[PDB]
Amino acid sequence: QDPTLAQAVRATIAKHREHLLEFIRLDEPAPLNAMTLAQWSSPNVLSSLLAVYSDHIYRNQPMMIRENKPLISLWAQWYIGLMVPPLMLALLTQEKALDVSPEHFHAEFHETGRVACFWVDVSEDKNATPHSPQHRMETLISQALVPVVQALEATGEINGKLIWSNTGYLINWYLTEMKQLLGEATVESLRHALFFEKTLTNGEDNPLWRTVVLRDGLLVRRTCCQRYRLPDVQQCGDCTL
Ligand code: FES
Repeated sequence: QDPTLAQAVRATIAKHREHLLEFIRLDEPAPLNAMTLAQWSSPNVLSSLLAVYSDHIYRNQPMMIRENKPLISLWAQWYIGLMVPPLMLALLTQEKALDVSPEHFHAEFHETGRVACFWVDVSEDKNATPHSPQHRMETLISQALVPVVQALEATGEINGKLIWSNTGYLINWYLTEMKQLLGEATVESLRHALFFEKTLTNGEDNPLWRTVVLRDGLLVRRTCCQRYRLPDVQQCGDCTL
């Protein structure tokens, strides 16, 4: 008997990046409290999640004026930082394409208000299985990540560009970390397409354009995630500063 897409993806990650399985569940039932983008993006629900995360980050600074912009940036770094790595691995090293529509992703949120684990109902994206690596990453961008940035941009407390900036850095970080796995051809192709092309293959704007730039012949982030502005949160080791 042949594996399901869920068992296939799960095997591929156990093979190459076993640690990523801590934050993703494939074709397992989601807990009651878990929510899809549609659910947690509701202004009342999302404002409650961010309130909890605010109290946590400022738990030792109840007098300090709070900066919602670096706060949401960090909340989103959690969300996108936990969701994307296993999806880059699945989409870039699987014959069949996993469907990444946000409605298949039930997010279980940590007690601190940030996301903790993603519970996925796995189905094939038969439209995107014939797609190359570039068009599979464009699909991740268009279907999985744009809705998320738009949900947070709707709070009126952060501009999308900062989130895209941190996402571009993240994606580039894992391409380099996965470079022996993916090969020089696919790495160079994706870097150019994702970071040095103003437009997507479908004409629309590429929101990852110039989120990483060339300085001394190596790819570094162009924009700071601003997490240093939060109390008891450390400046990133590869900050623009
Ligand atoms: S890049 Fe994170 S603090 Fe600057």
